[PDB]
Amino acid sequence: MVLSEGEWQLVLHVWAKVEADVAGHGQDILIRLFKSHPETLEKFDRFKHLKTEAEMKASEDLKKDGVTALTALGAILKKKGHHEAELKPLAQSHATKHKIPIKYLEFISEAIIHVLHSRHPGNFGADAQGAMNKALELFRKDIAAKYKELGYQG
Ligand code: HEM
Repeated sequence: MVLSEGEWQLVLHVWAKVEADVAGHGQDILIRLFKSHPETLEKFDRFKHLKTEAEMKASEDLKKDGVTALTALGAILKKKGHHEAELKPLAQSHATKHKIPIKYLEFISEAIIHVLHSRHPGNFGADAQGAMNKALELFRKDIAAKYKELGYQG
């Protein structure tokens, strides 16, 4: 699959707004993920013990991981599909060290779309959401292919 330049522009336009507050979006996205799919929280040994949203909002460790995740995703999106080099180390750590199934990448993709829809209605209309979904689908498809090559695929 391949996105058009127009689709990439819609993706990068809303991402530019996300970059105005990376830490804030990072918290919102991870917390959305953990509330919608509690099982994903078990993968984060640092704060698997958090019980409530209030505790999650106060966690500096969660906020830092959110920034790290979004910054890595932003770098990938900015490559507009030419992200082979960026995906290699990410695929290896998440497949071999963290053991993150593709299902969880789908879950976080859903959280990203939910938060952008909530915080940026003016720049996340139907066409923009479709472009973002297409970009995330491409990311998941390529990461899944790498998982397979690495011996994980799951
Ligand atoms: C948007 C997709 C994601 C991106 C771009 C991303 C990016 C990153 C980055 C850059 C790191 C630090 C370097 C590394 O270990 O590779 C990291 C660590 C990690 N990621 Fe992801 N990640 C994503 C999704 C997920 C998901 C869905 C989970 C599991 C629910 C997850 C769990 C972890 C864990 C457990 C760590 C290690 C944290 C620690 O113990 O310090 N990641 N991720």
